[PDB]
Amino acid sequence: SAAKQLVDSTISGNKVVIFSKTYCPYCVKGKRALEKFLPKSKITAIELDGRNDGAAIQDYLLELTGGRSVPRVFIDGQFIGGGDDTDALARNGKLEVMLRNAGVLLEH
Repeated sequence: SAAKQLVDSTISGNKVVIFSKTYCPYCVKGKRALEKFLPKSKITAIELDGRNDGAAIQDYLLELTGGRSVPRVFIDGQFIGGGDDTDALARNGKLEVMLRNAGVLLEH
């Protein structure tokens, strides 16, 4: 499907991806957590607002990750969680480990 191809190619083509929408406290937390460590140029955020294929994309996210809700966060093409997991990983140090292993965060 168009949605499957869009999602698959976005996560394969970009090292850090977050699917998001405006009305989403966990999306805000997720983007903030990533931006704590990464320049915006290294974060690929796909917002569903204003799209006409939002439901199709979320349906495919259900197939791929086990849930429809945003946010859905991927590192190196792999699902790492939905809100508010990204914030937890940020706060317990594990997100930085993941980002370093993926080569988008240097040791400081």
